[PDB]
This record gives sequence, structure tokens and C-alpha cells, in this order.
Amino acid sequence: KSLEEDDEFEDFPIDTNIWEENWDDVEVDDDFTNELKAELDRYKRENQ
Amino acid sequence: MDMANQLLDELAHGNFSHLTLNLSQNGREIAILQKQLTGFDDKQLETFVEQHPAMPNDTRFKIMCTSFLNYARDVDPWSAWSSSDLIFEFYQCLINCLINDNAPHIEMLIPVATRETEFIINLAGKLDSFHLQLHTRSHQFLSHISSILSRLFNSIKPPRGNASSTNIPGKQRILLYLVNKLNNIYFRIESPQLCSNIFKNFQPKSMLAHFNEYQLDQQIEYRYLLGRYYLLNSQVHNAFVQFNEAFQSLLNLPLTNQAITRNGTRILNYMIPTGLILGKMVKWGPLRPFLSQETIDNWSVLYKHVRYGNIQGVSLWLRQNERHLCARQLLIVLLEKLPMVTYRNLIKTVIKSWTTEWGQNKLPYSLIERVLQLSIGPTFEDPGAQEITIYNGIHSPKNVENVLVTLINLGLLRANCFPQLQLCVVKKTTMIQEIVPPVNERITKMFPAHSHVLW
Amino acid sequence: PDKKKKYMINDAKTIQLVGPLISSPDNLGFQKRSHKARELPRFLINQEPQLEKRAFVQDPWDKANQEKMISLEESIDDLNELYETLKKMRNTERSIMEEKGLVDKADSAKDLYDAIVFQGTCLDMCPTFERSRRNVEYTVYSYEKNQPNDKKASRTKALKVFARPAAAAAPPLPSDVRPPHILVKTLDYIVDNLLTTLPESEGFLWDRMRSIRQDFTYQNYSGPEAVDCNERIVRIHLLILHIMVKSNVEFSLQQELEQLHKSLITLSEIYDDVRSSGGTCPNEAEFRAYALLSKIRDPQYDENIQRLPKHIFQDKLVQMALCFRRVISNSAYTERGFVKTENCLNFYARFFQLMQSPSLPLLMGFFLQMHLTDIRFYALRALSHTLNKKHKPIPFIYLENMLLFNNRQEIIEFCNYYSIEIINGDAADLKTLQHYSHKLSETQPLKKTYLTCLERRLQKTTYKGLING
Repeated sequence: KSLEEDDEFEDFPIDTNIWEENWDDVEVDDDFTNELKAELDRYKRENQ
Repeated sequence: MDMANQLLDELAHGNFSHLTLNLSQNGREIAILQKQLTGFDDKQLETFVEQHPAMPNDTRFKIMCTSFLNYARDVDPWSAWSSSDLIFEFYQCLINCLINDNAPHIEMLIPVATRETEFIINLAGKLDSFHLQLHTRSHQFLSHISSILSRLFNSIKPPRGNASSTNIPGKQRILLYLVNKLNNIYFRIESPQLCSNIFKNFQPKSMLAHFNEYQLDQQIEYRYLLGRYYLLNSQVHNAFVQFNEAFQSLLNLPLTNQAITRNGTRILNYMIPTGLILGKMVKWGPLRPFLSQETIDNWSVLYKHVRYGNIQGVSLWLRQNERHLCARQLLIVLLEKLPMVTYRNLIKTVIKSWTTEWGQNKLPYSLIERVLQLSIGPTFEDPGAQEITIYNGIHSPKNVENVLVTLINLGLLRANCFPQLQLCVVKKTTMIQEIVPPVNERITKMFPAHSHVLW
Repeated sequence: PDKKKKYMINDAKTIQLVGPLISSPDNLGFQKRSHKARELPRFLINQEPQLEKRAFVQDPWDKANQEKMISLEESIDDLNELYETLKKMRNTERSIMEEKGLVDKADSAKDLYDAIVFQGTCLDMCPTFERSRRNVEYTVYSYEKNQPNDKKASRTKALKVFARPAAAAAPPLPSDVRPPHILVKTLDYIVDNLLTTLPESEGFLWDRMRSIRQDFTYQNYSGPEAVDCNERIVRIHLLILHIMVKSNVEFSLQQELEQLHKSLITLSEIYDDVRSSGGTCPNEAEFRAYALLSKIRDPQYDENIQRLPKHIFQDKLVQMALCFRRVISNSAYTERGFVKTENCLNFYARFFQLMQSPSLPLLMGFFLQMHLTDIRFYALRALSHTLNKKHKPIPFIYLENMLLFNNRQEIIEFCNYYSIEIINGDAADLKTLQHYSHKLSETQPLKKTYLTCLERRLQKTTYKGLING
């Protein structure tokens, strides 16, 4: 159990793009973002 | 047949088939030896070695052979503790036979030393777990091993600038092996900063022109430990390039074993948060074989909170994940360095609809305070939060200017600020990236890391 | 030396618990042999400090001899005669206590395979011999005399000086070192009698508290008294930091902060050993928090705190200290040998909000006041980078509320120190700030300062109450 959860590498007998190119362009309407946009609307309407 | 005489014949000629502390390999031979050595005192064992015909005329080699006869004579296989003085004494004598680069049989001894090193490390952890019962301090055994391996490491010299041959002596072939064993020990005894000298002196001692000339498994583990060492010192980008290269190299290993999956998982546990601090988010595709769906879901929640500027969500996430994050030394660095990426994204959305869309150049502080009110949520001052916490005591909606000042100083927001007008002005443009540039490029330009390829 | 050889644990239940090397040795031809006991390997020697109280024991001759030195201190009215006769007695005493095995021979420092469990037997707050010496050397503080015009140090008031290597070439005798319960008694005396003499007694108390901690290390003692004494000494250091800065009395923050740090290191080590032994220390969390503030930008202390138990990590005091380490972090902090790190907060505004919280423990606040100037410099440095070239100077009223300066004179002196041009006598032209480091190359740091709100809180309590918790 300890050998599989420990941060130390396990021994074994010895014998590509992984990152989002950009996440600012890939915009997905989020719940928190919806409430934020709504707060921007409320602020825009209450202020000249 | 006199098996002690047979053993010494073998050892004198560099045949170390039976020179091992592992009784699951050595048992029957050692048992016969123990029976036959019974009755001979220490001076007699010493003399057997001293006068053996082919014995190399080397003080340390004879000390090692004698140490092994003592071990064989007195070993009590029923008690790892009782036998430990023989075991650790012999191991030290064995490594001492590698200190001189021209020691007898040193090349035959190198594989023995690595084999025995793995045995004694495992036995040291076993005995260290009983330190209270053994009246030893924490990590006393394994720390004694680190000292032995440290003296060996210091005895490995770099190549002569004009060496006569390409020969890789054994001490060089195990240089990285030794670096990793030693640094792993320093992590296990909870003194990772002792890695400093090891890391510092690794490349100067190496004879290989390129780091990539070592075994790829040893490269990956080295980058793993170096990345963790960097992250312990909060050098996020320096850590990232190591974790990122470690995983890339691992993806280039044939997944022959489950331990490779779990080693990749160990890298990702640090590469993910490290990259997030630097404004990078993974594509889960290449990571599916190394992460469970739940771990993906978990980091994806945090991704969502950071991505869209929800400070309260980040703090809630860290709070929920506090325990295992502390165990991997990840809580503080994330608590400290995730915010400004989250802030950047918060005001990113604000500036998008307010400036790019609605064409307003000026950002009144009052507006950003309202935005921060939504993003921060509760604070140590607010009701219902009587006691200060790392999750409610750092971020406050009142400190609008401060947030913007640091965003500008980190280069994440290009803006001028007017404290007596209580607003900050961005450039009047429809291109949001002109006001809020890509995070990663900014951070990495401000904090250039050392060459991802060490050499 | 030839101290009795030491042997490995051959206890049976221990051996059974640790287990064997392999499962069925008999299957491989092994026979259970009655191996003779072998001596403990050098690398398994345990020099861990004592963690538990031990009965005080004193050699009968040692006791009678110290009683004799006291009686001679009372009977020999002459000042130099006393010291000369006590010097003779000390010469006899050393060789005697050496022969008893109660002090290492001054001949040579010996291998730790044979170490003496040194027990201090001085029952005064200052050894009688030292009292007679410092009488001759005229290094007796007024605080150590019954009457001001006295020349002899008082047995009831004198406090042992921190032993310096210049003197004491040979190891200290038992009569030179106070046992743990007398060290507690001595600190009790400081807390009850001498705190109010600050700031004038700062050099005295600093040296004497150093000596208390030194006597514990002479005896290799990490027991409850050593924890309690180091804990309250740390608190006294923190109180001194404010008192000295508030009073403007010239002192060495350096030497105060060094010993404060060393005392916290000692405490961290004891807390660790106590945890390893299954014990606990009730105040640990408080002093882990202080330790987190001693090197506020050193990541090592964030490393160490993250591996402690949950109840320590989640203690409000540790949480507060962690908040401070976070708001103080700054990616532009500049100092030879400091590596800048990513995405720091530089939350100077939050820092000064927290410094004003009534939930901030006062002694913690005293520790954090050490960074007021640094935080203020990097606040203005950061703010100035956001101002366009033709932006007006920033009024002092604004920066005073933002950085919580005590008064107008302080912010003027601050700008003068960092060559920030002052316009109209009430405004700071931040663009004129040419420094990128709080530490100026060719001049000494700006004097330490304090916050009015923490001075006001101090005046509402007692020093004693703060030191006792």
C-alpha cells in the first residue's frame, strides 16, 4: 500500500502536445460568469 | 568442503555471486558458512582474509571480506535488529571499497554496491519505523545510509579533459542512479534541502556530454525530484519545466509496467498545479491513462474557478483539498500564487464587456469593488467569519487598487491608475489581448527558467 | 577514556516486534544460535536531549563546597580576597569533580561514545564564583545589587552572564550551571521583577536570557522547563522589539532578532522530538506561528509547517502568520541572494488591515512591525509603476492612510530616506523613486518603527500578562 501512494518513484525493470494552446479564446458561458455579467449589467444600469 | 575458503577464493578473484546481504538469495550458502565459521574468533576470521593466497593486497578490500565473514558467522536470520550491526557494518565496508577509483575489482563491485544499496535502504526504513522501540532518533538508520552514499558521491570525479579512452567507469555509470537514491533519501527523511549539494555537483561530476545520454528512467526521476525541490523553494517555473519534461519523457517510455503509470501519476500530481500557477491548463487526452476520472474532475473544478475569476471558489477548493495538498507541499504555493491568475481572469472578463464591448476606457474602482465582492465572497471581517483563516483572511474586496497594482506589476494587466481619481485607464481598443496579454508568456518572460534540457 | 562499553538491545519482545530477516531460516539450514551480545555500533549512538523531568541529584562534596563558597562570600568582607580564595577553591574543585566523573576532563574533547550526562548544581540565579569575579571586574549591574552603592553582587539578585568562549576554556563545572528548576526560577524572577526596567535593562536581560538558554544546552536538556523557558524568553524578545523601537533607545535589533530566532529554532527542535515520542506541547502552535514570522520570506518555513499535524496547521495563530506571509510576498522583492518567485500578492493594503485587527495577538504584531519599512517601500514602488509619466504627486494623506504611518513627520522622513521628492510639503512625487530595493547600498537601513495602534494596545495590558500568555 505504501509503495503505491508514496511520492517516491517505484522501481521498474528498464528495457506530442498536452497543453491547451490557449484558454482565453475558448470561451464557455460559466455560471459564475453569468452572475458576473449580470453584476456588470446591474452596475451599468444603476450608474450613469 | 571448506566453504569459507571457497568464498574467499571467489571474492579474491572478483566473483561476487554470493556477496550479498539478501538471505532470500544467499540463505543456504550463508547457513552452511555460519555453521562452518562457528568457533573461529574475530582474529581468526581476519587472518583467513589476510593470508588467503589471491587476496588483493588492499586494506579496504580485506576489511570488506572480513566484515562479510563476521556477518555470515553471527547473522541471526530470526532478528533483523540483532543482525543489523553486522549488516550496516558490512555495507559501509563495501561502499568504502568504491571510494578509490582504482580499488581492486571496483568494476565487479559496482553492481554489488547498487544491489546492496537497495537492500539496506529497505532495511533502514524498516528499522527506522521502530526508532522509539530501538531508542534511536528519527531516520537514524536511513540517514546513516545517506552519509555513506554521500561519501561515495563525493569520490566520483569528472573526466580528465583529455581522457585516453571513451570508457565509462562504473562510478560514472551509476552517477545519476546515486544522485536519485540520495535525493530520494533526503526527501524521505524530510530534509529535501540536503539535495542542494547533490544537485549542484551532479553536472560537474558527469562525463556525459548530454543529460539525455543517461537512462531515460533515471532522467525522468531526476527531473521529478528536481521539480519538487524547486517547488519546495516556490520557484514555480523552474519546477514546471522539469515536471513537464519528466512527463514528456515518460510518455516516450513503453508502458511495460504498472509502476510506470503510477510514476506518471506522481509527475502529474505536481505538473498540473505547477502549470496552473503559470496559467497553463492540460488537455486531459494524453493524461487519461495516468489519472482517474475523479482526479480529473477535481482539477477541472479548480480549472473552472481559476479560468473565470472566482477567488471564493479557489479558496473553497484548496480548503476541501487541504490535507493531501499539504502532504505534497502544494497548499501554500497554490494559496499564494493561484489568486493573481484568478484575478487576471476576473478583470479579464470585466475589461472584455466593459471596454472591448461597451467601449469604456476608464475602470472606476467602485466597479471593480463590486466585481471583487462577487468573486471574494466572505472575509475575516464579515459576519459569520469570527476566526481568521488562510481562506478568508487574505483577499478583501476593499483593496481594489492593491489588486490592480499587483496585476500591473506582474505584467498581467496593461493599465495606468489614478488613485485620486479612483480609476485605472486601459488602452481604448477592441482587442482584449492588448490589455490583458496571455498569462503564461508574461510570467515566463518575467521568470525565465533554467534550460529545460539541463545539458 | 575507557567508559563502560555499551551493548545492543537484546530484549526479547523488541526483537519479536521488529521481526526477522526471512520467513523460515530453518528451511535454509539455519539453526537458532545463542549469539553473544555485541556492542552498539557507533552510528547508533543516541545523543538526543533529555525530554522528561529527572530528579535533581547533587554530589555531597559539591553541595558542601558550594555552601562553603557562600559562607566565604558572607564572611570575607574584602572584595579581592574573596575572589582569590574562591579561585583557589575552584582549582581544587575542578580536579575533584573531574575525578568524580561529573565533568569532562579539560584534557581533550572525547568521542561521543562516552558522554557525561552533565547535571548543573548551581542553586543561585548566578554562581557564587562568578559573583565574586564580576565584583572584581566591576561588571555588576545595578539590578544585581541589594543597594545601589554596593560593590558586591547580591546572591538574591545577580543573574549568570552568558558564558563566552573567551573565558571558560575548560568545561563548566556543575556549580557553574543552574539545573532546570532553578532556570525556571530565574526566568520567573525576570518576569516578576525586571520586565518593567526595560528599555534600560535591554542589554542586561538579553544577555541573561541567553545564559538561561545556554545552561539548558550545557545539560542537553529539552524537558518541560526548557520549553517553558524558551517560550517565555521568545515572548520577552518580542516585547523588547516594540519597547526598544518605541522608546528610540539605541539597541541591536540584529542581536535581539538573532537570539529570538535561535530560541525559536530550539523550540521547533524540541516540539519535533516531543512529537516523535508521542507527547505534546500545549503552546506549540503559538511558537510555530512566531517561527513563521522570523524569516517571513524563507520558503523553508512554509515547507516545515505543511507537514505538521492538522490541529497545529489550522490553529488560528498559525493561520494568521500564514496570511501575513502571503500578503507580504512580493515578486519584486529585491535583495542580494533572494530569488524572486511568481505571482506574489504584495498585498500591502491587507497587511495594514490585519495589523489593525483586534484579533491580532499583540506579540505577533510586535514581530510583524519589523517589516513596516520594507512593506511600505515595495507598496510605493509597485504603485509608482502604475502611474503615467505626467501623473500628479500622491498626497501624503492618502499614503498615510494606505500605509498607516504614525504621523506626517514619519512619511516625510521616509521619503527623505528613499529620495522620494516631496512637493508642496504634503505630497510624494513617486516617479522620483529610483530605488528598486528597500536596502540601499551605501547607507544603513532606516530605523525600525512601530504602529500607534499596537502601542496603544500595549498600554492597555501588562508586560507580565503578555509574557505569561
